[PDB]
Amino acid sequence: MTSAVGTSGTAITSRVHSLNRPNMVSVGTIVWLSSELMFFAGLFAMYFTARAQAGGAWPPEPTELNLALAVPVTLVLIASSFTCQMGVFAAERGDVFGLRRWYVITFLMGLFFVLGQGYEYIHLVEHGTTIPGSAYGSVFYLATGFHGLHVIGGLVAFVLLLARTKMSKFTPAQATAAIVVSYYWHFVDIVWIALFATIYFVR
Amino acid sequence: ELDLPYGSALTSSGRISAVTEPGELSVHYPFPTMDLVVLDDALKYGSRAAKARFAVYIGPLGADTAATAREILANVPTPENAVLLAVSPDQRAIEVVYGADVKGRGIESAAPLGVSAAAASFKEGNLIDGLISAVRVMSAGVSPA
Amino acid sequence: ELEARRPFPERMGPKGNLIYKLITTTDHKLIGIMYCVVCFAFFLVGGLMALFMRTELAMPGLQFLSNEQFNQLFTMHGTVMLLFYATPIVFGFANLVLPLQIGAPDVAFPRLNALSFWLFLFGALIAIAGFITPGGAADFGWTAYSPLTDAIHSPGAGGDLWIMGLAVGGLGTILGGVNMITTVVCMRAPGMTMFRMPIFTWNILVTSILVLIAFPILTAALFGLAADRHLGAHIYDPANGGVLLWQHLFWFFGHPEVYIIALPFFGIVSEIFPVFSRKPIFGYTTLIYATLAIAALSVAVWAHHMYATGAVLLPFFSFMTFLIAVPTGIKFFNWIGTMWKGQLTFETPMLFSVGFLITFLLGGLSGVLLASPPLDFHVTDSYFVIAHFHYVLFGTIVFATYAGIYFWFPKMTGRLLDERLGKLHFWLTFIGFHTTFLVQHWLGDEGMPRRYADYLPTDGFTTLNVISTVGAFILGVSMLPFVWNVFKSWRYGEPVTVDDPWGYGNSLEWATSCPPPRHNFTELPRIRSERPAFELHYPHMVERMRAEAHVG
Amino acid sequence: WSDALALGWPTGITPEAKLNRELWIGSVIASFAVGAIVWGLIFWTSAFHRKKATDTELPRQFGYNMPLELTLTVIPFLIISVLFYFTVVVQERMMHKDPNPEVVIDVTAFQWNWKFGYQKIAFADGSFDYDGADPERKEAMTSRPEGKDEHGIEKVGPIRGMTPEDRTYLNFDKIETLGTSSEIPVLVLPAGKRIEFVLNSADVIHGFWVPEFLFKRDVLPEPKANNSDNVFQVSEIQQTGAFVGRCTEMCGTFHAMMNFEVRVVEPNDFKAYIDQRNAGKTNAEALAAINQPPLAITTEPFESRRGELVPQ
Amino acid sequence: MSTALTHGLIGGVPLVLFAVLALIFLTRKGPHPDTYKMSDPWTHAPILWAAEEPREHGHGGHGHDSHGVVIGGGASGKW
Amino acid sequence: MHIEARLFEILTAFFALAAVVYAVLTAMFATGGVEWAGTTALVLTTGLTLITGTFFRFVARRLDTRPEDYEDAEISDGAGELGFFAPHSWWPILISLSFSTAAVGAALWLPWLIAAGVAFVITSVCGLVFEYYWGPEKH
Amino acid sequence: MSSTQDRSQLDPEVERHTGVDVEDVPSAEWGWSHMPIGVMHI
Ligand code: HEA
Ligand code: HEA
Ligand SMILES: CCCCCCCC/C=C\CCCCCCCC(=O)OC[C@H](COP(=O)(O)OCCN)OC(=O)CCCCCCCCCCCCCCC
Ligand SMILES: [Cu+2]
Ligand SMILES: [Cu+2]
Ligand SMILES: [Cu+2]
Repeated sequence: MTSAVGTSGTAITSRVHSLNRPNMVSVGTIVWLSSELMFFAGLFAMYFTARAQAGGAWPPEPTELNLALAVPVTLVLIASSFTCQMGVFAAERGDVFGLRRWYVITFLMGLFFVLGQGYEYIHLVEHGTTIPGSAYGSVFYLATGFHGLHVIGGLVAFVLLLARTKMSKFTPAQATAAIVVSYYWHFVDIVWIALFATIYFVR
Repeated sequence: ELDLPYGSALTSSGRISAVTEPGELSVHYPFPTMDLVVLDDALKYGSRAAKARFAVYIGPLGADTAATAREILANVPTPENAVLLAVSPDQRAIEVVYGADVKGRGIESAAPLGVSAAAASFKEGNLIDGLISAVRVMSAGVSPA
Repeated sequence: ELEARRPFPERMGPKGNLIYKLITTTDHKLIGIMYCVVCFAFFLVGGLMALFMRTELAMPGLQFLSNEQFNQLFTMHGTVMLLFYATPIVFGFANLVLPLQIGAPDVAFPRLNALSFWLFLFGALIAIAGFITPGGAADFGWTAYSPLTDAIHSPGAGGDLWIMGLAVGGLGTILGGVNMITTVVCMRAPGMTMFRMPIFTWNILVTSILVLIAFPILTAALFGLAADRHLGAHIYDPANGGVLLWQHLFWFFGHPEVYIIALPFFGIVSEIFPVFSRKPIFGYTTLIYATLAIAALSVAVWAHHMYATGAVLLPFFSFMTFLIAVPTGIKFFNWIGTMWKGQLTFETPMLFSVGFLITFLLGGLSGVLLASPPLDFHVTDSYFVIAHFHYVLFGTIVFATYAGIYFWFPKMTGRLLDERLGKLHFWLTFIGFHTTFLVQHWLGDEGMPRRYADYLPTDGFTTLNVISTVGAFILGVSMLPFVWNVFKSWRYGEPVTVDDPWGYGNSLEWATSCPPPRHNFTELPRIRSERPAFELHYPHMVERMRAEAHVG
Repeated sequence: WSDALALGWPTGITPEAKLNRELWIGSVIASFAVGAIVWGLIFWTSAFHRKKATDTELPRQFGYNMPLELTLTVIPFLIISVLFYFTVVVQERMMHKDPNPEVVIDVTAFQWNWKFGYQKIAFADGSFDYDGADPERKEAMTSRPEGKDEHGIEKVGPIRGMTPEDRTYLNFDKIETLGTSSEIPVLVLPAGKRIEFVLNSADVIHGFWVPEFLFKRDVLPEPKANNSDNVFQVSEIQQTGAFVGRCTEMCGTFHAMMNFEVRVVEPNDFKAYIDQRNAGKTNAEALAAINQPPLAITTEPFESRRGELVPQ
Repeated sequence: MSTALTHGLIGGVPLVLFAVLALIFLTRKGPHPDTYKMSDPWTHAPILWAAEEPREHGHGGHGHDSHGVVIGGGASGKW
Repeated sequence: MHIEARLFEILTAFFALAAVVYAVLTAMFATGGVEWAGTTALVLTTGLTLITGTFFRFVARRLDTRPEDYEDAEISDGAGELGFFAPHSWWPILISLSFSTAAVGAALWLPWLIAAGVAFVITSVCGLVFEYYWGPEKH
Repeated sequence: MSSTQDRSQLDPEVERHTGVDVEDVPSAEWGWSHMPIGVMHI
């Protein structure tokens, strides 16, 4: 125990030196996100099959999409992605507290998105459309609520990463953790853009 | 300096990486696997009581048998507390050697007993059984340090 | 001038040195061993389900099974053997040797691959746990078509546990794919370029991509089904495209599933031929392209399992089904080329490896017969198809996996499996296998749809069914020599004190102690070609391996 | 030799079945030739043992034969392309969709048995002024003015405005040869005529397969809404007699108990049978009246008992 | 057909084939060298075996040094 | 990472071609136009490969040739500090057990068990993630 | 290095000389460490 057998300041370090070699955690998370894309591909396939088999009026008469509320939440999610990228820029630096601020406001705006989605859900539910009530309602709820579960998981990842930043000194490993969390958040917002264009505009 | 006749190469570090053709084996010991296991079990836990490393040397030990026994006991990892029983059937000879630390623990009194146990079984015609019996008797004789 | 070695290596080990590792093990080598042991346990459990089917199907009457009990058997047998023995054991072999074969010390995320194994184990258990419920396991087929899986049909809990058991097990497979693909991309030896890593590591790499492409679709489909069953979500309502939606969703996963089950063991077979043929894998650059083409084509030829539905663009999938057979043909010819003009020694790894060629070909030849819709019409959903994918699966993931087990048992245990017991196990398996399934081509060619619990005595093909049952029980006893061999060879059996118990090994995994040191290596050789270990062990061949190479 | 080489393919009874059998024979010949040559290669390279005369000299160690790889990756493409062309030309006669069927059979397959409707009959020689009923196709539009809520919802229905419990896709006919669990249904068809089958499933997917037709189709619940071409035609049935037919997709527990018969009788026998069924009679009675065994002679409605060891 | 015949066949053909294959294969000389007979001379290379019984100070080789053989006993015999 | 990126680029090209041809030949020559299931699945597996290959290409252009990716590279060239690889850990089995509890809660429709399993999954993932960052007890 | 090596004197009292050994159970001297195999068999 003279100084240390392993001459490392942090008991936890990057999986490989990222300056010369690929960031292993980034590679892994990117691959996993590429898989979640196929998960949402299955959901999209369900929705599009239901749309094709619909008899002209794709959203049934009882259902009426509240675009007035679905546009603010989409803009909030885009803003969440932008502020998350700012947090990543802080993470590349040693700005522990800048990262924490950016990710905290990211988490707050993602939570606002989740709450707005829930508000639209209850509004649609009381206005007839429900999962057992219609094929449209069911595919829409399946897709949008699986995305909502992904957003909730992203929020959990954000708060968990913030807790981790609170307990150990900022290091390249922890910056990489923030980077991969941001990759997940960006993937979530991209799939939300796809879902928004498919549901509300393409209809 | 020369590596094994075929397929063995010295690596970047000291260790030599060897190979064998698929059909054959590596140890090539001329004893049954089960009584090899029995002798290993003896050496391993029938000697834990002795707390002195027991070793068996079946190879030949020529010229002055006692002296060659000494300088092959030198090869035991810790000859200080070690008991090497060497049998050369090329000479029908048995030689037991002891380390300095393993002395006065009944080892000296067990030497004739172990040698006799080995000799009886050897004249009966069982090298591995005799080695096992000698190890058992000697280990029973020795006391922990 | 002499070493002090134990008379025999340690048989088992001190009390309590293993149980805590299993719980906490982050070593891929041990995790791979856990995969292999657990996967084989599900093979025996899943295989036993077929013996009950075999015994019942030996006679026209319903001697001891019921209609639904038999229905649960092929659902869980097909499920267990594929998803709980065949798919989890590719990552069992990958975890076993893939880090060794690229020079890496560990996998990219070694706590993640530990999670993948436990997700496999516990996910598998809850799926098989449908049996303990009074209703039974999932009665619908392994394919689990849409309306039959709705809450209306098959309302029991066992069907639901099956759905979620695959979702849990599926996640472990997805995560395992992330490790193997990230390990290959990131963790590699200082000299091992992407075009010099062995064929098996390449095969696992492309298989991992297929896993990532396929399994998430299944999880999406399974949740959609689970949503439909528990919430009436009309996702697979037949009035929608539900019946063809599920088949499109499932088979889009399904057909890649039968190829992630195949490509890894093509690599294992490709690893075994060069070492025992004493010559390079014939056409290395061609095999990697063939493997890449198969994975690319497998995604877009999914629907050739839905020819009878009469709801798919029939010509399109048939063409690509004929197009995906050509790459597999190239791979098959290359393996023979590797065996060509080579000093073949048919040890138990080759014996199984050659058996794979014989069984796979006949199953493969029937595969193209199924690729023709006009032929697929009459022969679809019959025992001819049951005979097809068993000659192909059993050939590809029983003969090859056993070859992998026999080939790599010393490299993970330090002990050699008995050759005589291995030869007995092979011929029992080979003679047993061809007996049980060869007649099933004729069985299904004449009218006998699969998934039939009983048939009339007046219906013919009663003699074939008993012949099939005889073969399966020959297969049933064939696993006794193997289990005995492993049981008495793990703790006993000729130890290997050298690298390459099979001389002329390649792939850099034969460049380390047969029980590899933790972190896989104490010595990484200068990697120059596709055969680093061979180059190291036989330096004189280094020049020859370059000179004779081009001639072909 | 053809029967043995067909690997247990029944000799077809329709022009389509005969053509499919010929394609199968050709494809099996090609597959056996390929298998024979490859197995010969394997058993001839198995002659390359490690001869004891092999001194300390390793094999040729070549690998990497580009011209051979090109040849053996060109020829399989030729073989599979020829097979694909033959497959396409045979497929063309899989459903010719002749707009003038000689007899149309509405095959509706419910959970664990069959029903045949005889939707329409129109003989080319001129006969059978017969037609399907379709008064009973009643919809289940859940278009109530208001639901649980007080107003606004005016729910129409989940799917295309209707309810999954619709059954409108099913078609019904005057002459229904329903198959009971204790009476195997026997769809009787005239010999030598063009027989169309309009396929539907009442509850779940399953598969109509007459093994001697050398053709099967999957009766799905709502094929039109699932983009499935359920309806398929058979140009002719030469041989008369009783031909077994089976269910070839998962139906549920009693999936193996859905066997039926397609008894092909002469056109005059079909005249008599249809007349006697228009007259109040059952399928067995009509068969007996036309002097043909009433019960399925190729299969029995085997025991409803769960098995042999059940105590009755 | 002949329920008893079918049961006996499925139960016995595997057993008969297993017995035949076991006789063919398990009765083959193994790769393990035959036991060394005392009458024959010792042809194998010298064999030294050790217990690995005790804990050897530190695991690392360096630092062990060579204290000495320190022989502390002896014996002899001629079978 | 040139070859690593090129693998996914080739896969993306093939899957894009497959998706396009499937969409066209299903919009025309199919019973009901575009299939909308195979089409979407092919499009989004093209997207899978496109994302992975684009990231790999970005990395390849951002990175100088590594010893791993460099032909004729000596072992000493890559010799150095490899990064942190997690040693023994018992959190993965707890994560698997928690997810299994949530899964059985979903199968047997038990919302209480689903909630318990999700809480356990959160706890176990927190433990796994914090395993190598939890500081010493401050007393 | 923010840890101090521990040392303990545990009051001992069978003399663990006929039974289990530290090689088999590393902490034999620290507590009840071996049940007679006869107990498990019966
Ligand atoms: C490892 C598993 C595996 C592998 C490799 C394959 C390989 C192939 N499969 Fe397989 N298949 C399954 C597993 C597998 N399959 C399973 C599990 C089912 C499920 C049954 C069901 O649910 O329907 C199935 C079902 C299945 C069907 C549906 C049957 C039906 O439902 O009616 C069809 C075609 O219709 C098919 C075709 C093919 C083809 C053309 C190949 C070929 O890609 C490769 C094999 C064929 C060869 C010919 C290889 C040999 C080639 C040469 C020697 C070159 C020279 C020869 C020629 C050019 C002919 N498969
Ligand atoms: C990896 C995949 C795999 C493997 C290895 C097998 C192996 C076998 N399969 Fe397989 N089979 C499938 C995958 C597989 N099968 C699939 C996917 C289907 C289609 C399912 C569907 O359509 O729904 C199928 C269908 C299927 C059917 C049709 C069921 C039906 O439709 O009615 C039959 C009928 O005999 C059968 C038989 C066999 C036999 C005899 C073996 C043998 O080779 C198995 C060898 C047997 C053993 C190894 C057991 C012997 C061991 C013991 C007795 C010891 C037991 C010990 C313990 C339990 C601790 N299989
Ligand atoms: C797998 C999960 C199960 C299967 C897959 C489910 C996937 C769904 C995902 C997200 C959906 C979220 C949005 C849901 C809210 C949308 C509105 C709605 O659903 O409509 C109201 C209806 C009542 O309708 P009603 O009786 O007719 O009365 C109308 C009154 N006039 O509520 C409902 O049933 C909806 C309740 C559904 C809760 C699902 C919770 C999933 C959590 C699982 C945790 C992970 C499990 C891991 C498994 C390995
Ligand atoms: Cu397929
Ligand atoms: Cu059926
Ligand atoms: Cu049916």
